Amino acid sequence: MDPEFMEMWHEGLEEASRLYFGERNVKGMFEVLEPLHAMMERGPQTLKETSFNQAYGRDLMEAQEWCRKYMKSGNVKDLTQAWDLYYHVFRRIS
Amino acid sequence: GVQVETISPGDGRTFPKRGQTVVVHYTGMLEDGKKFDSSRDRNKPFKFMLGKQEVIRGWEEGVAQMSVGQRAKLTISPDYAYGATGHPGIIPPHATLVFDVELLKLE
Ligand SMILES: O=C1[C@@H]2CCC[C@H]([C@@H](/C=C/c3ccccc3Cl)CN1Cc1ccccn1)N2S(=O)(=O)c1cc(Cl)cc(Cl)c1
Ligand SMILES: [Ca+2]
Ligand SMILES: [Ca+2]
Ligand SMILES: [Ca+2]
Ligand SMILES: [Ca+2]
Repeated sequence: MDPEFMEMWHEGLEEASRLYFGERNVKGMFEVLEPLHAMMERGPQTLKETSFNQAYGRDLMEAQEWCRKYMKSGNVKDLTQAWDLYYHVFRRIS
Repeated sequence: GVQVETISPGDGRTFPKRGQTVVVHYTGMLEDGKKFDSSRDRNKPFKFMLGKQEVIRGWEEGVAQMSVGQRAKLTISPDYAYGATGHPGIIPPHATLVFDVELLKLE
């Protein structure tokens, strides 16, 4: 598990969750997370980066998909799906 | 664990079964009484499929004890909720949760 990918998602999700649940700011939540997702797209490199991707990468990609869906739907059920995935990862990297 | 304390009884006959979609209205509060979320504030009944562990353990076990129409208070220890981790932005570590739950229907 790449320490830097772990750290950036740990801190990122802490911030995104504060903005969403605490400050009622869904745009702010999406803005913090978008560059973390883009960082995953650039694809692994270390052995540890690859290990991170195998454990969490598909779950993270799907969480972004649910967010994107929320952007068209406005249905909180979609945003819940996203958080289910984000929290699944968060809990394992903490 | 979870304690279920009835406020208003259900029909005593129709209980959630594995694989059913359970439809509820709820309000969640921390042990101190601060509301953190409520389906009633958005006028949107909350749904989950029993047995999928899509919701915290206290819900899975507590709501399964309810019958249709029932309204109850669920008191959920951290280990049956978000545990040592909490959920960032909303549920602190080691939080006891208290929910008011109304089982509206099964689909
Ligand atoms: O198990 C629950 C419990 C019990 C059923 C109803 C909601 C569920 C509702 C979440 C929700 C509602 C509206 C908007 C956003 C979310 Cl996440 C959440 N879950 C499953 C779950 C999904 C995703 C992440 C964490 N936990 N709770 S909750 O009230 O403890 C809750 C509410 C919110 Cl607004 C966020 C969290 Cl993390 C938990
Ligand atoms: Ca998978
Ligand atoms: Ca999956
Ligand atoms: Ca949902
Ligand atoms: Ca859960």
